[PDB]
Amino acid sequence: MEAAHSKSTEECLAYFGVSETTGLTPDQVKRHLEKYGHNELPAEEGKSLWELVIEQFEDLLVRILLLAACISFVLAWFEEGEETITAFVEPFVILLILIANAIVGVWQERNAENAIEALKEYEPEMGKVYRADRKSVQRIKARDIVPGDIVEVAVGDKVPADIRILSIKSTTLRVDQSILTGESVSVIKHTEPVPDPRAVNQDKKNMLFSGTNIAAGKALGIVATTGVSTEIGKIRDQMAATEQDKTPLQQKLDEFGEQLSKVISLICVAVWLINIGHFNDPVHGGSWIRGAIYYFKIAVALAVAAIPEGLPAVITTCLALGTRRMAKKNAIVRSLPSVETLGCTSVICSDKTGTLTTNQMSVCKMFIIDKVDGDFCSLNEFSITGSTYAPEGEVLKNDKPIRSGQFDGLVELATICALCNDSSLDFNETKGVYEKVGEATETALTTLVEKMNVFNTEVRNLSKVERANACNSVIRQLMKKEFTLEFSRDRKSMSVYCSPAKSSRAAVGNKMFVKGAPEGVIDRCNYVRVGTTRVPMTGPVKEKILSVIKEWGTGRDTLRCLALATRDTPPKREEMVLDDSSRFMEYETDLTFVGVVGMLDPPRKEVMGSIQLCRDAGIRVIMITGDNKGTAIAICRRIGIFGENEEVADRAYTGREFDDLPLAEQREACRRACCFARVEPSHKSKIVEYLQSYDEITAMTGDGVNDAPALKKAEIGIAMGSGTAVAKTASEMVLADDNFSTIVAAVEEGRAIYNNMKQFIRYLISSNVGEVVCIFLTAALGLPEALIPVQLLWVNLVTDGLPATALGFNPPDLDIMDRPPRSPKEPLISGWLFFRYMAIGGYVGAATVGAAAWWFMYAEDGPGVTYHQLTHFMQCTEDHPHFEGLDCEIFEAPEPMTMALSVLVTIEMCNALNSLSENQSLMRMPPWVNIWLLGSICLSMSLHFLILYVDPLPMIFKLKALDLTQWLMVLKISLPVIGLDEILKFIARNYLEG
Amino acid sequence: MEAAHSKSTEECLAYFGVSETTGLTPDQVKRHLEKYGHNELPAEEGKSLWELVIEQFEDLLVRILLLAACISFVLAWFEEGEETITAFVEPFVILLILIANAIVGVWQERNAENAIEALKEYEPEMGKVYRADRKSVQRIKARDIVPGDIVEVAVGDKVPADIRILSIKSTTLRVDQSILTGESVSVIKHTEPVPDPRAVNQDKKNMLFSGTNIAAGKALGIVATTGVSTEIGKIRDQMAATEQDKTPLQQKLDEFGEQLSKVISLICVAVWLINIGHFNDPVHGGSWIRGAIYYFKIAVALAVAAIPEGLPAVITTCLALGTRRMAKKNAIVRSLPSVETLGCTSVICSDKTGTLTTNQMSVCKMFIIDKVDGDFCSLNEFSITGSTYAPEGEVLKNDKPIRSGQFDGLVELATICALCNDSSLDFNETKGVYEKVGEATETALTTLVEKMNVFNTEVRNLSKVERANACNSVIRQLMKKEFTLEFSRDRKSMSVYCSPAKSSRAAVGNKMFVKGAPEGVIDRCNYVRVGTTRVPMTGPVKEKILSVIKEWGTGRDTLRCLALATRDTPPKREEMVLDDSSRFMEYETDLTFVGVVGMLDPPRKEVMGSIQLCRDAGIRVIMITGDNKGTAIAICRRIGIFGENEEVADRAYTGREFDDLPLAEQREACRRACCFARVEPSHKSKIVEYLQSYDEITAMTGDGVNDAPALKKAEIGIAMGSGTAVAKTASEMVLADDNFSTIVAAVEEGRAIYNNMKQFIRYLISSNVGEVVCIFLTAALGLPEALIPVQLLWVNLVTDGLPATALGFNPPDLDIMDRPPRSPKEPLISGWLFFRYMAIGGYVGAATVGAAAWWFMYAEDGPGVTYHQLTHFMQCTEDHPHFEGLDCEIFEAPEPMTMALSVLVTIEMCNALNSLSENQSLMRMPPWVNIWLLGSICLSMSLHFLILYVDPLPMIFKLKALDLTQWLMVLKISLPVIGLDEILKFIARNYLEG
Ligand SMILES: [Ca+2]
Ligand SMILES: [Ca+2]
Ligand SMILES: [Ca+2]
Ligand SMILES: [Ca+2]
Ligand code: NA
Ligand code: NA
Repeated sequence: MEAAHSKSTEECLAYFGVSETTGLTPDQVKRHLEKYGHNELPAEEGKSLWELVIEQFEDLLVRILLLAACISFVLAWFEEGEETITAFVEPFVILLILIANAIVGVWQERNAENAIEALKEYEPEMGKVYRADRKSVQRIKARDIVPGDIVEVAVGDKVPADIRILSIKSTTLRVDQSILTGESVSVIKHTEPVPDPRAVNQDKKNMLFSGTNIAAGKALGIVATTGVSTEIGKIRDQMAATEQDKTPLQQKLDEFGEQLSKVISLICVAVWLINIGHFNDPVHGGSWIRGAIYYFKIAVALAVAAIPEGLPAVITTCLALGTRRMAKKNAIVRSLPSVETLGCTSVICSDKTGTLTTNQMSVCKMFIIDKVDGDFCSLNEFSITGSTYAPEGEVLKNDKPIRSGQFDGLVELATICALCNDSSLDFNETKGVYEKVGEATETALTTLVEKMNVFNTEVRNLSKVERANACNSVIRQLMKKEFTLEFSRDRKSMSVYCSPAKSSRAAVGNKMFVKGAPEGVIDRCNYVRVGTTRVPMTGPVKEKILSVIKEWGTGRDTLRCLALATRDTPPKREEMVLDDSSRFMEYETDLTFVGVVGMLDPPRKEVMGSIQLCRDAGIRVIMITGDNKGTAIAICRRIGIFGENEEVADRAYTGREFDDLPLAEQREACRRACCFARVEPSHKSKIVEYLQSYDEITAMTGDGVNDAPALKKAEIGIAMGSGTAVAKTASEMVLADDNFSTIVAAVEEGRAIYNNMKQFIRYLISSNVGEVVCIFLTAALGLPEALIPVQLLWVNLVTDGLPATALGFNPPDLDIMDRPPRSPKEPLISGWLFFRYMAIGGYVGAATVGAAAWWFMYAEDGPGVTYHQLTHFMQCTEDHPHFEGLDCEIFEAPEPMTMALSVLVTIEMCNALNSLSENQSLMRMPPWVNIWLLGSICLSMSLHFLILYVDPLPMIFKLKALDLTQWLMVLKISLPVIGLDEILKFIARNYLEG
Repeated sequence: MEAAHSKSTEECLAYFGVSETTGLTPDQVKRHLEKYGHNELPAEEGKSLWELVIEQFEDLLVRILLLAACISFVLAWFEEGEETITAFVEPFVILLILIANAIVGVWQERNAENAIEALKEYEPEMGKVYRADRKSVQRIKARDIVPGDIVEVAVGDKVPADIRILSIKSTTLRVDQSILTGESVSVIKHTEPVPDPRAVNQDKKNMLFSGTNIAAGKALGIVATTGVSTEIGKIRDQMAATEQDKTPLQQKLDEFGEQLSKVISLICVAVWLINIGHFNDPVHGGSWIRGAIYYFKIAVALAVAAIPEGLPAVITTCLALGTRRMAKKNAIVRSLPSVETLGCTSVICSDKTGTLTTNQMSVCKMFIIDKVDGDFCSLNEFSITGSTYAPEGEVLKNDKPIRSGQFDGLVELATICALCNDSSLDFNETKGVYEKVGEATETALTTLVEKMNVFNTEVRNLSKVERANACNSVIRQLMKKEFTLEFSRDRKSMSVYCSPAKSSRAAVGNKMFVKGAPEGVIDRCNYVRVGTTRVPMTGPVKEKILSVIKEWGTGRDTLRCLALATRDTPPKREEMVLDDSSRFMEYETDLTFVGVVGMLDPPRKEVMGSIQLCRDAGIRVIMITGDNKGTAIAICRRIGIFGENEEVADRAYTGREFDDLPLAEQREACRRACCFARVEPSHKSKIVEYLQSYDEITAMTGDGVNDAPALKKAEIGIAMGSGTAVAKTASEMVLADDNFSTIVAAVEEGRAIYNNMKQFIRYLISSNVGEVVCIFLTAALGLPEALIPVQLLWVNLVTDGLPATALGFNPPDLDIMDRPPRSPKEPLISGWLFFRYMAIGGYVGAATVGAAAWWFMYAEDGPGVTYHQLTHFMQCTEDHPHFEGLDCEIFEAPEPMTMALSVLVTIEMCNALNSLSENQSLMRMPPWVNIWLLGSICLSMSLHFLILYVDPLPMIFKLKALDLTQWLMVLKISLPVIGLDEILKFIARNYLEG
């Protein structure tokens, strides 16, 4: 259904044979999902610069190599000597091991795409539509919204698909189409036919357009077009394929991959040029062409092993999987590139109400006069858990929960905080939260009595709809409120003339319960209560209570202390004036003290951790608050941003003081601020700009229309769930919680994937470094080349493949969020790490030929033992009076080859353990942190073992099984990759950081 | 232990710490078997001329082909188009299907060597040696006789290993060393030290030498040397490796294999030259080098399939396995080449006593006067089964067995043939046969009474040692022999004065039982017996009995008729002269008739079949007999060599009449003779020579010393078991039975393997013929080449491999021994068969592209249907207004390729059924004759099916699964290989033979 604008509210609906007040059937939803695809853009090709120069380069290596194996193969049939078996075997295995690589490489890749599919269950839904399944509007992915369904559209919403305006439901229907038509003034629409078919978006003021914003109103409609069929999609088609927007890492990796097109080809082509003096040896029949083919294999097969492969897909597995865990704890990050920015964001300019604080008012502590003797008193405090109007909370004592019932005062305390309350609690069947029924400061008195559950009403098996008011609606049936003296500036307090419920007696148990502010009330409290008795309010006692009330408003808490009181013997109502607020000061004097609570707007759950944890990781946090300069600061000292005692009157800000200062002060002050109180709605952008002009990376949260401007500008703009969709469009991350903490749970994750990437390669590079110098070293001095092409391929399958895959399945390093951030322009390899790269290589390659040389040279319980010169070994037949009871041929045997190639594989395995944590010890991050690695190891052990102790199998790779006595030398020479690397950690972690 | 001649009977034995009267231990027998190998020559290399030019030629084809697949493979990475999958797959499969050939080829070969091992259980043993296991001499293979054991050595024996003469056991010890030292006079040895170490065989007249003959005597000794350590072995070392003695077939096969180095390379190199106009087509990207590589694969991969492979080992499996069955029924043929001569031997100059006849005398029929009325009589005959002195025989009546007891006459008949008998039967515990105890003509009277078992003694559970004389030793206790009138020329008869055993009465039951020749006795028979009574011997009755006696000596039987008689009332012994032979004619007159038997020297078991069966197969048989001219002929008319009535007095021979005739008569007469009576011991050679000068192939049997000269000269000299080892050396086949029949059971087998060889290839050639023209035909006319290299390899694995293997596991054709012999110079392929070769090919190749062409052309229930021109198909894009609703690309689809290649495989399978019998119909030799073929078929069906209906698998070979409707067309086009070939049989079998 195209251009449904030419068509009115009847000819439209009937197109898909469907009535607005019903929608489309599930079978139909299928067909349109099948015939029009999804409501999204096409799949862009992720062909990297590494994929061209490295991945496929290998895919040439493996083939020309093989080609060569069939060159020499073919000439074998023309050899006059002995009909061989092992040479004949080679090309078979050549092919049969390279296929094993494909059993690995493609499998890693499939898990990659499986992981991306996994994410497709968390991708944020912002599209309310009417369907046939439910008799009510349903949530659904924007892409998944087929063209035909009655898309619902409200204040601030983002229109996912091209909707023909069917029925206008608000009084007006305007649409901010600044994204396309272009104007910061929205436009009035209507629901009628636009007869002329050829026109511009402007003149179609009877339809929503996919990607436009809702400035105001609410309507309904029908989807004309989706995906590429979209109007903006036809414009966005230009930006789709033709582009050049690689991220910084995506420029490193490949400048890091293309430099290896130099290294690899260079070194290995040189591994040919170095063996020029071995192109007419008798091992190759003294043939000047049959040799050069073989030393074509040595270089190339060493290359294959040298080339790190599987990276493109591994970072997919890593990145994606990390975005899964980000998504799981409500860090909703769409664009995967957003992690690379998410992980270096060193600043978090976030919001307060709903993000740093729960909004929901909550009573902290509250106390009763515990003992009164000698005009002196001890107080009885009771902290309440939780922070919400949901009664999900429990009273305390010294951080030890106890039943308020055990204290008679609290049983009066709640009676005042349940009766003396012109407000209530409610549960929401549609939403599922507890929302206040009145004013929050008074809602907190509903909250509290419920939590305490003084008289212990049975609520464990009582309904949500009864729980929100379980205790209160019991307290209410024990007493009566006869008339309320409303809260009065005069006395900074309220009161209620109560009385015993279900009564027969007239003036026998009426209790004028007061409530409100400290002094105002305490100045009218002449008696003190203890348990169920009374005693004259004393000097030092008064001063104890009021000093402790001074305490909470003094301390970092800053709990709004609210005194509560009782008049014992109330006066006659007939006598009492009922209609003049100023009479109440005579009607509220001479009270009996009961208690004084401390209540506040608490912080959001697990922020108090997510505030210190980030300061450690080199993150500069800022609140964008609405409270006044003073009171905003009190909230930022309540949490942790400011400390109890630490002068900061240079750092707090309000709009007055912000537009005053000269441009530079507005910049200079901004690189050192924490709190933006009463901040005008345009300030947010100017801040960002300034913060950015300090190379600092922003993390703005948002919600109401006028946040997009900042969010779009910042690097990771965030949005609120209850915040509109205009903002979830302009953002990079959507806090599906609203919380500051969930942003942290995101930066901390997005960082983790960065540390796993820097290891997955650290293993490959360092390990494969040694492998090539493992031919240089021996070829330099004269030592034998204790390898053959297949053995060089063997090292590639064993080491580069599966343990590599397990390095991308790693937990978080201990020091995930203590270390400073990466400034995005800092390269992929650092000097000390670059040494650490070649250092680790230096050794794992030196151990390899070592183990081979140890056999010929200083052998234990073995044949030969020639500790003297092994360099000019090719002159052994020239001068034979040097050896002592051993043939010159001995060095062509598979015994040393076994050892070294066994040490080559053995040592790179524990090199992954090293690579488990970039900086934390094997004691600190043991091998069992990663079970997926400890599996990868044993596997290859089975495999590598398997090709030693299966008759024909070793014969294939030219090896020999080893006695117990010999597999011990493997440990003494392989373990040192632990001690070696572990020493590296000690230098970086202590001297280079910390 | 070398040169044990320098050492006497003490210093010798002690060498191996062993005492002559004990020998060597089983553990020692191990060690010497291990340290000195076997007592035989080395293993000669069977490297054929086909192995050089065909087997290994293929082993080059498969490699340069593969090489090519990695040439084009490598350039794929440099192709600008689309990243393919199926081309990338190819080289993998290339290697992976050629390996499948090796799963076949080598497996056929292993069964080959397993079969040869199987024969090593039947190889004839001629070496009696003293060992520790048994306290007596043991039989053992000559090769298996280690050096050390006390080798026993008798009259005529062949000394297997170098024996030091320890203890001379005969009165003299001579040794015929004509084979080495050289002299037809043997040499006296002794048992003492030959002090001078350097000397010639002659001067060591104290030792046996391996390969020399025993002229006379018997001794014992100790083995100095074995195998190459032998003296003749050191001389035979010259004849071992360096030689040139290929058999006629072995010259055909390879002149037949090297001609295919022309055919194969030629045709297939031409299959490249014909596609020169396809080296710049868009299918190959218009590239002038990328194409030529592919049409290198078409030719070569067609070659591979063309080359018949597995033949060298199959003929091993066939030949060997046939030699197994030859060995099983006692045709002991050593040299495997001896079959190739065994199968064309069209003459069988064999022996009589022990070979054509059982030697053992045997009574045929025998009769009683059944009725006597009116001077006339009817006779009651009783044929006896078997032919041996072993009582393994049963009486008959009209070829219906009945108990002689039911006839009273026979109960007297045996009484005369048990009592009147100066001879007996015996069993041999050491040998296990029944050997006579007296003269055979009289032994037959022991034999007979036992067989009859008249009075029915319980013998079913009586010992062998009691059975040989079970009845007789019962008859003997019913009567008494008082004195024997010995057999007398006078009366041509013997008699015994009997009497009732355990008697008290004197002249009351004495019975003078006579025995002997017809007339002599019957002329003294005045009474006749019937049942238990008497009646005067009559004229016509007498003449009935004597005419019937005239009958058996007249008929081809020629049974020595021997009349038996009884004197009822004997005269007084006191009166009777006891000491004058001439008195017995008065003492034997007036007898009572009882019966007259017919007895003879019967033929050997299953000769009467093996005489007619061979005359059919074009075999000219001759007896070398000792009987006189007349009586020798009677034996050769008794069997079948001569017919009842057929004048042959021109064809029978005796030595008198043989050395008389002039050389040419001795030649001219010899190409037409059957019986050589009283033949001087040198005649045998002169015969051979003459028979050979008629291009005829001899099959001389032998036994006594002076047979080797003939046997060595003849083509398949044979030997007797009981015949000495001098003869088992000079022979080519050893009759482990002695029988003429077992020679037949050998020629008939040795022939069978010849017919199986001529089919195993008939399948390959004919089938693979069509395959190559299957590219010529279509390339000639312009049709598409409905194949690709892998498909050409597929045909080679499916068809050439396993069904081929099953063609060598075939039963005997109905017409195994009716058809004439192959004269050894007649080639491997005959004109009509050569047509039949290309005829069958002509069609099985024409069916293949047919089925492909039927798809494009005249299709049923299929897409396309272009019955018009398909030749200039490459001009379809040039001129596109010709097609009707189909793309020009349609012809590159896998649909026709599937069909044809499916017909290519389908039709060659039933081509093996054809090949089951060279000339006998599917009705005559149904497919279920060979279960090993009917297995081979289903297998490949599973395989071929499997690569159509397994998603990726067909995609690999570029094929498509077929609907039921389509696998029906396969039958209608494949079955005709039956009807086609079956018509060939009808022409050859009837018009060209029969
Ligand atoms: Ca690699
Ligand atoms: Ca590696
Ligand atoms: Ca073949
Ligand atoms: Ca074939
Ligand atoms: Na942004
Ligand atoms: Na011979």
